[PDB]
Amino acid sequence: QWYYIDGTRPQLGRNDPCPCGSGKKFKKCCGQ
Amino acid sequence: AFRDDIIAGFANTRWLGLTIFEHTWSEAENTGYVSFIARFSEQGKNGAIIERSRFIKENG
Amino acid sequence: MSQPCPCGSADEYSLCCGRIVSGERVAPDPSHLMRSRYCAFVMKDADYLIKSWHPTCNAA
Repeated sequence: QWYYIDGTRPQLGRNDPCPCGSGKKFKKCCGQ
Repeated sequence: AFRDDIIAGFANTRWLGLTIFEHTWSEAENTGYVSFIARFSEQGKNGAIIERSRFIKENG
Repeated sequence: MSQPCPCGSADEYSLCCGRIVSGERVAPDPSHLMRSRYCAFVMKDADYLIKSWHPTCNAA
């Protein structure tokens, strides 16, 4: 059985392809 | 302990979607990770959580 | 008409995250657990969030 414990905010640059898949940059899609 | 913290957090956020973009786990570690974007709105403003949560295995 | 999982998985809720929240199916990996806790936030199910929090955090 799995349990949630903690988390971190992964490092992702502002110009990289947004993980949202929107094609746009990170500082454009969802990481303003 | 948290229980009322948890209920109280319900009134404040409206969730709008979950996108998982990375996932790893391993039996030998009893650990895994899930990276995700969780979109929401609070008091009428859109925002997005980007986070890599860590999970661990106990029993089974 | 029916009820695609707020998972975002395009499965019926009762066959995606709902089986896990109900206690009927153990979550097979961290990705499924993450999805099911996101559902519990959407569905404002504080008891499932408590139950899927690691015991040392004392979520109750």
